[PDB]
Amino acid sequence: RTQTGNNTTVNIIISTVDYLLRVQESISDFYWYYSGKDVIDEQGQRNFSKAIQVAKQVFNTLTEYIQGPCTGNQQSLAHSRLWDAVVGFLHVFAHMQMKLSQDSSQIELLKELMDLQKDMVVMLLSMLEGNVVNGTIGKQMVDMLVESSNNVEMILKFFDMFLKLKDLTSSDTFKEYDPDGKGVISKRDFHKAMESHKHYTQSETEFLLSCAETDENETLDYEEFVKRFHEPAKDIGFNVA
Repeated sequence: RTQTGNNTTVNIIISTVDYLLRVQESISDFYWYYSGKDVIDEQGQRNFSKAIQVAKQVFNTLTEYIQGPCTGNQQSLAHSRLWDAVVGFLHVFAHMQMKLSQDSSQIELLKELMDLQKDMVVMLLSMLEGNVVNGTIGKQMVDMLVESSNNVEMILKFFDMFLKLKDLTSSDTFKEYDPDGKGVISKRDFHKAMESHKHYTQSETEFLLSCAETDENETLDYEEFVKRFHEPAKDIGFNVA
């Protein structure tokens, strides 16, 4: 951050944030390109993967900068342009989590993207390390959250839904719908089990049905379904909480 001995000092910590802001804008523009299109081709799915990997590495670098309660770097990031990058990634996550999850051909992209979300939340926690009551970093982060309230609301609804999925699958109704251990459960069976759950609204029901993938036998593997959707939901939700 500060080369004390040198005559001229360059803030590598802030240059990292500048590159993060540029790669965020690139990812956001590429998302805006693919949002209208129903399907993402192989080339686009590869470009997303490479960009997400780069952003993940940058987030890890920033986390390594700010951990070890390095207060100077914490304040530098707090007053830098990090907040715009984070608020853009929040929008990207909030909309891609509902776009990709519907289609079963971008599960790997969804995994990479929710890993990027985990790293961003980890960086936010590392910023919040060594906090004080009524701190400036807390003020900045709450202002960011207020700005991105809609995106965080959508993300939190997504996580609450896929965390209640576990209780739904642990319900006795589902246990008697699947007395045997195969678990390969029909689409209508899952739909009526959800209707019996009484914890899922109508819109939640259509979203689960859309995100639910079935074979030609019209029967679904709930074990793998709940794995894929619950486990990232669980860990990212824990970090957000």
